[PDB]
Formats: sequence, C-alpha cells, structure tokens
Amino acid sequence: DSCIQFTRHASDVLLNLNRLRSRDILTDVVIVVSREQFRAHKTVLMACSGLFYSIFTDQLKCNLSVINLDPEINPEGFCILLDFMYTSRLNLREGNIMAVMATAMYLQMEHVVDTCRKFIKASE
Amino acid sequence: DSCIQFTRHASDVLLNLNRLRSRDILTDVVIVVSREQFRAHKTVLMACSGLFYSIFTDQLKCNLSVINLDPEINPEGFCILLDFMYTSRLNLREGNIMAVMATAMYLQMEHVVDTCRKFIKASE
Amino acid sequence: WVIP
Amino acid sequence: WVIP
Ligand SMILES: O=C1Cc2cc(Nc3ncncc3Cl)ccc2N1
Ligand SMILES: O=C1Cc2cc(Nc3ncncc3Cl)ccc2N1
Ligand SMILES: [Cl-]
Ligand SMILES: [Cl-]
Repeated sequence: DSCIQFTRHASDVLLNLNRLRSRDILTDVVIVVSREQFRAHKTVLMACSGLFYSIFTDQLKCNLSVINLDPEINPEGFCILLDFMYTSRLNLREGNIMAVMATAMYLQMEHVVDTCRKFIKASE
Repeated sequence: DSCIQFTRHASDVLLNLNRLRSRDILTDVVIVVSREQFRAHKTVLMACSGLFYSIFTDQLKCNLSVINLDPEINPEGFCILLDFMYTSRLNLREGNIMAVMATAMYLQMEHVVDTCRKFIKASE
Repeated sequence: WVIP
Repeated sequence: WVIP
C-alpha cells in the first residue's frame, strides 16, 4: 500500500498497556506461581508467550480468570518475564539467568530463551 | 537498571494483537459507527486513543460491550484509524484526509492529528 | 512518521 | 538485543 508509519507507535502502545497493568486497569486474569499472584491482560500474555497463546485459545480455558503454573516455576523468574512482556526490558543477571531461561522455555518465549543460551555460553 | 532490551518486542506484540483482531480472538467490544460495526480489544483502543481511555476507565462504561460513536463520524475514517492502532500504518490519502483528521480529533489521537495538519498544509 |  |  501507500501507508505512512509512526515509528514510535508500537512502543507507545506497549508503554500504555504497562501503565494499565500498573494501575490494575482492565486486567482479566491472575497467574498463580508457587502462591505468588500476578494480574495481567490475557491478550498481552498471548502476544508474548506460546504457552499463554495455546491456553487462552482453548475453548474452555479462555474463560478462566485464574491460571496456575507448574509448581517448578520460580515466581521471580515469572515476574522478570512478565515485566519483559510489558516493557521489552529483560532484567537478566548471573543470579537469575537459570530461573529466567527455565521459565522462558516453559512459557515458550523463544527470543528470551535465545539470549539466555548465549549469555550462559559466554560464561563457560 | 542493568536490563537488556529486545528491539523488535513492541512491534511483535502489536503484530500478534492485530492477528488476534483478524481472527476475532478475545475481542471484548463492538464500536458502532453509522451502523458499521468494528470488533476490537478495549485495552488496545485505550492505549491508542484519549477518548477510549476516558470511556473504558469510567466505572459504568468500562462494562459495556457496545460503544456508539457520534453520528458525524465516518466509518471509513474510523476503519483507517483502527487499522493504524493495530499496525502503526496510516492509509492517508487526498480522498480521506479530512475524514481521518476529524475522526483522529474526536478519538484524541494527537500524532495522527499532527501528520494530517502537516499533509493538509503542504497542499495549500 | 516515515515511508515504511 | 541491545543495551537500552
Ligand atoms: O516465542 C513465542 C512468542 C509467541 C507468541 C504467540 N502469539 C501469537 N502468535 C500468533 N498469533 C497471535 C498470537 Cl497472540 C505464539 C507463539 C509464540 N512463541
Ligand atoms: O493522543 C493520545 C493517545 C492516548 C492514549 C491514552 N492512553 C493511556 N494513557 C495513559 N495511561 C494509559 C493509557 Cl491506556 C491516553 C491519552 C491519549 N492521547
Ligand atoms: Cl520472546
Ligand atoms: Cl496517535
């Protein structure tokens, strides 16, 4: 087509979605991790994670307001990944990289799994 | 902080939100324009428009599944703007610029209003 | 704004 | 990935 494009549009949308998350506006699901609860928007989770995409396209699970993650999932790893979903920023540190990569593999967040593999390979 | 950032994350999120819109997945509102109906996600509309932000933060209107726009709003202008919200791409043409700018002023989409004003000024 |  |  002959469209024009606003370079900062996608980033401004994500920033606003994160402001809604901060203020708990229109959040429609609770993610339960080892008795730690995280409120979020189903559409943002689906847009970021192959696991959430599969969960919320399921005709029965699409209607659930609570999702319980596998007990092996670390709440801090999940929190770091949820923040990444809403900001594009990943707080990757020596002390959390193993939990973050394990959580990203479970959530099916391929780009995160890729940078974790590379950061681990550089330290060996 | 010491975060790393994935450059394409915001764009990939918006692309996935638009794929959900295309497939009518988790859309939670109908926008009615001069008897033309558009299905969308409330959070994306709020993230893009000062008008939708104000509507869906209202304690009564936040729960509505149908929103009727002012009858002066042109359905094509709305359609072009809805596409822009979900893609960052604006189909601005000589034949639609007046309807698009009027719709963007009503929806409170300041960056769109800005490029319409500039494109109009260049033709005078 | 840009030409994509 | 970049340093923001
Ligand atoms: O690594 C990843 C990130 C990711 C996101 C999603 N999401 C969607 N895919 C396609 N259409 C709509 C949506 Cl919402 C699916 C798989 C994966 N895998
Ligand atoms: O031009 C514009 C675009 C736009 C978007 C919004 N959205 C939000 N603002 C702040 N926190 C959350 C959200 Cl969702 C408000 C005003 C305007 N004005
Ligand atoms: Cl990812
Ligand atoms: Cl705008």
